[PDB]
Amino acid sequence: MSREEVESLIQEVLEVYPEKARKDRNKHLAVNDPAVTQSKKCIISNKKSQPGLMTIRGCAYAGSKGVVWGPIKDMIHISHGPVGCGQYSRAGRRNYYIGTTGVNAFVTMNFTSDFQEKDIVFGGDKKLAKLIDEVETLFPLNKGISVQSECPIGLIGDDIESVSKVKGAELSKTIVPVRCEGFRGVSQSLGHHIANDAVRDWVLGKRDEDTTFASTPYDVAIIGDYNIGGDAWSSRILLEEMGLRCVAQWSGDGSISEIELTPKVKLNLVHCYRSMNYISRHMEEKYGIPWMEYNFFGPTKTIESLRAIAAKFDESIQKKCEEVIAKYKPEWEAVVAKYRPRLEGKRVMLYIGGLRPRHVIGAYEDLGMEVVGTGYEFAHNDDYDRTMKEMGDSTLLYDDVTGYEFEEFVKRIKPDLIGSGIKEKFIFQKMGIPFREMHSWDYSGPYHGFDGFAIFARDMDMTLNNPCWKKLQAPWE
Amino acid sequence: MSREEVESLIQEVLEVYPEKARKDRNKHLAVNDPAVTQSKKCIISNKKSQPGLMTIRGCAYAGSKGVVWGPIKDMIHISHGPVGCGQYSRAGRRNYYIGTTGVNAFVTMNFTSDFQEKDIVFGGDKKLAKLIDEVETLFPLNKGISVQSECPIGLIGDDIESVSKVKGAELSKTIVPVRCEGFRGVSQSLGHHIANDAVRDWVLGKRDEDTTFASTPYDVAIIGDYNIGGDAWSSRILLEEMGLRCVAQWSGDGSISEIELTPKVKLNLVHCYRSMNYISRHMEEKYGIPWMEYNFFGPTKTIESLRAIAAKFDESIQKKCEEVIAKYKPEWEAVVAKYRPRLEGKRVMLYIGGLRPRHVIGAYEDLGMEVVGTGYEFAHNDDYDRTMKEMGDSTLLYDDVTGYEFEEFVKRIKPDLIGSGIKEKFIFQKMGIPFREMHSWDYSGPYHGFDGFAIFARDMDMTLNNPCWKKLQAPWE
Amino acid sequence: SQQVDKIKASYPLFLDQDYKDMLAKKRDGFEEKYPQDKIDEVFQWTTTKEYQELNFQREALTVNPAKACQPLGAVLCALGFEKTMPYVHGSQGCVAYFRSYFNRHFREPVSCVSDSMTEDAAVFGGQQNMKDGLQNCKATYKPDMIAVSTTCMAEVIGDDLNAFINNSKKEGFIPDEFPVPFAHTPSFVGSHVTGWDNMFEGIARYFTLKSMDDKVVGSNKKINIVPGFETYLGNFRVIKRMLSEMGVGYSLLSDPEEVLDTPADGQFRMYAGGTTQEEMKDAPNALNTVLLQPWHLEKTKKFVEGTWKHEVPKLNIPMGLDWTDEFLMKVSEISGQPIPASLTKERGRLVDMMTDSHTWLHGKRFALWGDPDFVMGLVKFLLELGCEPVHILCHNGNKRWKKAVDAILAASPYGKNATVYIGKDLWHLRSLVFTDKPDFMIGNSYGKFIQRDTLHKGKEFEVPLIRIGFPIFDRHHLHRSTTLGYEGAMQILTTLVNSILERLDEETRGMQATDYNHDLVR
Amino acid sequence: SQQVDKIKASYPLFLDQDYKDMLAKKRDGFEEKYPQDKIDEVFQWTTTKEYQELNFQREALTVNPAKACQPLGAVLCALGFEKTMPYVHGSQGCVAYFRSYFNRHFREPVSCVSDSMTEDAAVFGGQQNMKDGLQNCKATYKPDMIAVSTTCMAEVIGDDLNAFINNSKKEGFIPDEFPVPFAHTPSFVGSHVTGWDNMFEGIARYFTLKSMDDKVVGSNKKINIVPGFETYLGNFRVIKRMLSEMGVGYSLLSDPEEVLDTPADGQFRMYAGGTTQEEMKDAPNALNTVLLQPWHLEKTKKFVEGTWKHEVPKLNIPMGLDWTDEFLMKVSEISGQPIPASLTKERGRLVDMMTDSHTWLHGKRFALWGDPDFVMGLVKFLLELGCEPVHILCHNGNKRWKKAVDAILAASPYGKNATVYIGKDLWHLRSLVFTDKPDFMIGNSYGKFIQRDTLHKGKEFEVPLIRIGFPIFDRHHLHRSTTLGYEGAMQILTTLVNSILERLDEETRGMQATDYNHDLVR
Ligand code: ICS
Ligand code: ICS
Ligand SMILES: [Fe+3]
Ligand SMILES: [Fe+3]
Repeated sequence: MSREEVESLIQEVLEVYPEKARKDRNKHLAVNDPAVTQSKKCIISNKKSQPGLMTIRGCAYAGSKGVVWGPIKDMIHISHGPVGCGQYSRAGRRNYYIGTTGVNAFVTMNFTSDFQEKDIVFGGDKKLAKLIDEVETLFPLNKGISVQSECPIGLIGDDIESVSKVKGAELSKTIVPVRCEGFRGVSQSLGHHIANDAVRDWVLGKRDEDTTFASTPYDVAIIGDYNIGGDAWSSRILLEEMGLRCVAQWSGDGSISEIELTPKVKLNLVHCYRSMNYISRHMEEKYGIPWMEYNFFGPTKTIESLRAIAAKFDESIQKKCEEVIAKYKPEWEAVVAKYRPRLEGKRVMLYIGGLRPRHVIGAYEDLGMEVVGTGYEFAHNDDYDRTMKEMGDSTLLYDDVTGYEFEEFVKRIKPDLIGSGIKEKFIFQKMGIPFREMHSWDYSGPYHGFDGFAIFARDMDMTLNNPCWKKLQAPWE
Repeated sequence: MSREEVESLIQEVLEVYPEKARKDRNKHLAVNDPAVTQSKKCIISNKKSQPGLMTIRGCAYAGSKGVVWGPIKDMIHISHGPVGCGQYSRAGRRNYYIGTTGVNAFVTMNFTSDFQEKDIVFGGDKKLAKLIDEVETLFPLNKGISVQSECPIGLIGDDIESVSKVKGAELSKTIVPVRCEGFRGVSQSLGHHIANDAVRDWVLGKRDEDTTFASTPYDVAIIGDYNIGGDAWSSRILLEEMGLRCVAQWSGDGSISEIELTPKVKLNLVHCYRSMNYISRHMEEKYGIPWMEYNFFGPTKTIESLRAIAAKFDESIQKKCEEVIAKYKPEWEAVVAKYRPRLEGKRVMLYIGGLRPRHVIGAYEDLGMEVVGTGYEFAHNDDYDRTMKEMGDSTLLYDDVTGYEFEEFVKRIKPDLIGSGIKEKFIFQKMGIPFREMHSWDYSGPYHGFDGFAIFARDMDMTLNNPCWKKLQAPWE
Repeated sequence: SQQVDKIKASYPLFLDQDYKDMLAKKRDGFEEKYPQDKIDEVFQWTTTKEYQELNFQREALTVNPAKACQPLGAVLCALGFEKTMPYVHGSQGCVAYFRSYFNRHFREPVSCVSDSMTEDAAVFGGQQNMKDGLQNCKATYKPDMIAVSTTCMAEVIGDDLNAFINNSKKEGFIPDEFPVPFAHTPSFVGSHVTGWDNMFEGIARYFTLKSMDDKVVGSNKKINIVPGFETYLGNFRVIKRMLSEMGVGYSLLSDPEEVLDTPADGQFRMYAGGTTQEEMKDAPNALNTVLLQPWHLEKTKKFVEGTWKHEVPKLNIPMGLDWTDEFLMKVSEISGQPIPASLTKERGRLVDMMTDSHTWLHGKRFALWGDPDFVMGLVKFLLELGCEPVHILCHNGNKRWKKAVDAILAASPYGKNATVYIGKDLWHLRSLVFTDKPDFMIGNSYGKFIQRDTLHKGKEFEVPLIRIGFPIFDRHHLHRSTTLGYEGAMQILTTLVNSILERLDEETRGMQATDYNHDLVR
Repeated sequence: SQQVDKIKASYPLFLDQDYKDMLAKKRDGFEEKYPQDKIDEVFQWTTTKEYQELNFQREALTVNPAKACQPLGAVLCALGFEKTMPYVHGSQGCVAYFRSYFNRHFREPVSCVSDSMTEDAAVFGGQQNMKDGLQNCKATYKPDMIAVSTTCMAEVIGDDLNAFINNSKKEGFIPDEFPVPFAHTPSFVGSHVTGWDNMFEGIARYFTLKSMDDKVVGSNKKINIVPGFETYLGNFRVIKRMLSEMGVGYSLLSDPEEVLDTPADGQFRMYAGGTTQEEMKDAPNALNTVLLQPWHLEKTKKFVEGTWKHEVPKLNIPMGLDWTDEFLMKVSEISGQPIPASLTKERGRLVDMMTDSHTWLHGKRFALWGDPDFVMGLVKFLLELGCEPVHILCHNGNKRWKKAVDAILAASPYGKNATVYIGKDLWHLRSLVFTDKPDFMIGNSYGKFIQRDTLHKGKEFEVPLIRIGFPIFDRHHLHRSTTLGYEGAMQILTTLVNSILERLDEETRGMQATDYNHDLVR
């Protein structure tokens, strides 16, 4: 469907760049073909971003502190370095939790060492030790400390591992050093990798010798669900209604004890492959725990995932799964009947990065909506391997898209709706195109599971069919 | 001082008027002489206003509905006529009460007949009967209905007395017709008289044959205290601390049962002589109940009043009175020590119709403040007789002052502070003179009693020494 | 007892234990109060649908009305002309109430006089009161003009204003050249907006009726603007600003913005600004006359079309996006001035705020009340925002206005749940917000009591009040706001969205219970 | 479960019984949570004076700071110039954070680029990144100027911006005449306002240092205005409007109001408005230069006095009555233009509002925080209103500023109970509002958590928050407000008095318990 016109559009958009940038960016733009299984032959990913082209990517500190470690509610996370880093990431991500903030939970708080000139010149190891003592004095109910390194920590010669070991031995407390300096890697994905390495090396093996936890054949762990707006809770309710027991969830509303208990479960249910596959494979190799990916966006994927998960267990779990599906069928059928006629035929172009862009397509298709373009900030080739069969023919694929590129693509394709982050929202609202934040769910949700599908459909309807979009052109012009 | 200067000021102010208005207004302005105990030879009052001179006075409906009958919490007061009257009078007077509004209390509500053209042309007796039926339907916990007439009721020939009699006999309900049409009289004073007559005729004698109430030798009734900012509460506690029992409270936070129980008390304590002297004299004549005026403005007056009241009973009440005085002495002494240095020597002009300008002067002098001019919109000659001995020599007295007159007097005298109503407040704030709303206590208070004295001193200090009054002149003029 | 270092006013002084014991003793001893169980049962009954059915059968009783009487609006209209004293022929209690009522909401001095008619005037009429009052007012306060309205006393006794004023002039009480326009303003007809209309039509007739021979339409190259009963100074100011931005010659009529916003610099100014007599005299020479609030300016419209021969446009109140656009386009067509780029950018910025706040505004349910033009403009704007007006109440509305609002509602999918009520009071609205609960109320300060009642049923039933309209007595300086034009739409949108967000923060503040949704970013 | 007709988002969906049962089982089974009595005891302990003593002994740990890093302010300053791209040499995560943070505050697009330095640049430097980034940015986004700041990465590795940009020019990556001003903005020194000052000084030095020979002071008859780090558009508007009313020629420098307030009309405008390069080049020809926020414009002051030879006046931020009067008088003295009557009337109207609201404002106790100039202006205005600032916190304040604020407090009887803290964070302020409870807090959105904590102690201990400052994330369109001049003071006074009145209504809404003081009129 106009496959040649898409390639022509790619060439005209690339015309602006200088030769080196154009040659680099040409490999990150592709026209989808569902037949192709190896995405490397068409699109290149996980590369450094070209300087000065206004990328959307973050850093490794965002991927480690912001994404993986931050949702752990009962631990205190120290942004080690200058003040800006923790201030910009304080409570920006909606990883929900239950607790008494400042007493036993510390998710929305910003703990930092706040370096000055003297800390840069002479180092900050003694200051880190004094900070750990002060933390132990003022927050006695904390259950662990992580130290997230910012750029100067790596640049200057600080050695936080020795401080962590000495202070942890002194205080009988778990202190996890994370070398998540923002200049490492090319995006948040290296932050995920570093955070998972720290998890295996400092937390995951505390209870290897412990056998006081009572286990059941129906023990599962949610891995890579960060409870954005309550997503993990909406998934966990469906899992428990199926008869399973969810020992742990990583890492939204997560506790350090849940992480320590994870090696005792029978199955790992991985939601975000991209951020947690590392620890999932490590657990499979070390503990013999199988892991499987699942999708809870939209009723179709939810039912498929529930049936596949129940297939891993005995017949009673399968019967309970059938009961759950039959119980929830009328609700999502009513949601479809109410909202599909008002969204049928609409076209969407979504850039989120990570796992979400190919992972929410089924929900859009459940409402009769077509995804004509999709792309990632920091995905790898395996993510695109899944995406190509997830998307339709002659659609646009794009990795680490620039601001200019995405604006030109949106002008040419003219979608009815765009799903992306906070740094594109207002650009495209001024263009007159409805926009939905997909990282934060526009401060709404959850969208996972059957309960979340209703909210998703309501939100898409309310933004797409908003009467404000018919009023940008003044009547006199 | 300078009595001659004050008389010259009076003459120059009067020069503007036409001959008839000047001749009338000259009788209502005077220079005080404390030795003169006959104010009739010195000042004229309780006369009709001069047309077109922007008077401050209200109407008889305001004096009856707004002042006397309105505070009664368990009765429903129907403003009978067009819609304007009750709407402007709705909840504009801070007559405090305890109750559940709309269920058992109806003080802040506006019940009205809302006449249209057809009601004016054909009458409103049938409408009044249907209205009373609807009131009984929708407010079953009301304990009585009063019908306050507005101007057209008296102008068109409506017989509300017969409707009240018929409907009250039909429903076993107390229905009190009040002919308080605004065109009767010259001010709110005739409204007071009419309301007291209605109380005497329809409510007061309902329990004359009843003897089931147990009476004590220490039974008193507070008459003429309308609980502005909880003023009557702050008095009542003192009376209850002296050992007396307060059976009734006319009419702030009052109930119809208290009014009916009033003829069983041993003493009547009248606060406002102007609005309740009529019923006090009637009850002395009919029941042999003595009545006495008291004053709870400022520590000196309240101590004197408590001693005088206790002198009416036996020695135990006197002992309790001395105990109360001793208990409250340190608090008002501390108030004086804090606030007299801030207010010593300041001069005040007052203009409130009725008892408050004479009553407040003792509280003002307790803080070392001099009252240099005072006046009442509706006071009779008996009120002025009481006033002349309480004011200093060669001070200004003025009855039913016009806006022009009061503005010129203020410009010449230049008081430090002015206490009047809401229709003078912004005029004199724009002139740069601190102003206190005496009728509403500037939405503050209470000012009665020992507890009220502290609030009074704090309010006077906060307004008189406000840093805003030093900033009306811009630096470049 | 008081602590001199921390003195308590009535709240929370009367929450002390001694006062509580006193009040309990008083209630138990002498009030004969109904048992609390019976009180609770009766309140619960009053929040039911059966009570609502009884309440809506009322024919004679009005409880908590949402309107005033004509002379208040007449006084407001008279205040809009230069050095004009509002003069009210009748009883002085009316003038006391009008002045107090305007003083509370404005927080500014209001000048108005009465001739103080009494029983004697009720028997023989008010000729002498009129003569002496006019003489005294002119001598004392020195106005350039005296505008005369009436109280219900004078209307019922049938005082002839024209004859009284003429007899005053022929007998030398006031000079024959002194302008004394008059209007009959009966309080048992219409409401305060009707009084504003009557007063304005009287003044315009007085200055133009007998001098129409030399008037040519469009000769002065201006447009007349008649605002109507208006209590937001920002509305006058934004009309003037938008007209000046387009380079349009205009003549605002009955504008009081200066006299109600005088500075505090050590002197009292009784008069300030206002439409001049020359402006009123030259008004028939304008290109056209625009009525900002046509649904209570019908008599003025009749006079302007029949006498001035101006073809008055059919414009709604310039509220919201579409109606402001229509008003500006009509002004441009009448005057021939193009709409400038500054207004286009202002419109775009309003649209930008709409797209920014739509996710929080969408689907919210509102009950609202006020005057007809204001109500219909607010309903139109709410429909533009994707909100749901559920209970629309106008106590002083009529049947034609109700059909117009129904037509507006039918043009949008968001008006499907709306019902319009005319001739209903705030007790009706209390029943409505109990039985069919909206998200918010929009109205004047009298709504606060309704909010209190809903909170008594429970926190989950409380309907917050948003103060837009007249009068507002329990907040300071909200009369400086704007509701007309793009600026007014921006202010209203900000108020609405931040009320929604403030309520959301209130509902999610409980630690470990609901604060999981206590988001930093909204 | 969901009902299709009334769908529930997270609140109150997760208040359902099944979700509560799920969460209870999760907590009791796998969270190993401390018992609720222990949690309550520790929380009560953190509200005590002993905990406060421990809290203020902190030396290494910072909890909940109230400041950001320099490049954020550098980007804000760069955005104020015509067709200028903010370019941040260093790591890209910094730029992502800056853009998202400004997007959440202003709800507008924020354009900024980086050269995306990685581990390779940590040992070889960022020359190649600078060359390629400048070439790419100029080719793609077509700026007229590129303003370069630094992240802490580049600052630690000691990248030489001047050499890098010169080498980029001499090897043909960018034209030699293309303006590329630069500034070193180390995040471990100062805060975001320091970054603004550094960026502005770099731009001014780039455009004026090498062309001072032909410059004559006062030849263009204008006054330069330097606003500093400012996040209220209304402040720029009010400064320009006041200067235009006086008829005073002026040249605002680094003003971003247009690019942060572009309309939604169907196109995206990356650039709009801003200070032109010609204005910056002609700035030394002005009569004088006024610094609106002198306490974070120290380096700019040194440059302007040393190089441009302007006698910069000693002026406070024009906040509140006295300081605005001093600013207006200084401008009149410099320019020779008398103060017009419109500004005199505006000042009088502000004074009138002060007199109207003084009874409700008097004696109220405020804790407050923010940037130094804004904090001191707010403290000055609060003293003018008769209010009592109790806890004054400025995380990025210094000792000289603290001495100045102490001098201001000692000049008023209302500053007797005030304490000024510098270098303290919002956890310190939480201890302060627990142990010495004020009536209200004034600050940015981060204060909401503090309010939540106090409400957890009790309703009688809750300290409401008033959102004035930067950033505000949980309300919409407050960035359009004004806090400068008589118009700015009017808005602040209205917000304060109405917050007080709204709290009072909340406290007296209880039926038959506290509603005796629920007055219609306030
Ligand atoms: S962790 Fe990843 S960018 Fe898998 S860094 Fe990012 S809360 Fe995205 S597409 Mo923000 S790999 Fe989670 C993500 Fe996906 S922060 Fe969230 S929405 S499913
Ligand atoms: S009743 Fe009278 S005008 Fe005696 S009509 Fe008036 S609540 Fe005044 S001086 Mo308002 S004779 Fe009471 C009065 Fe005094 S309403 Fe109050 S303050 S003590
Ligand atoms: Fe005022
Ligand atoms: Fe925006």
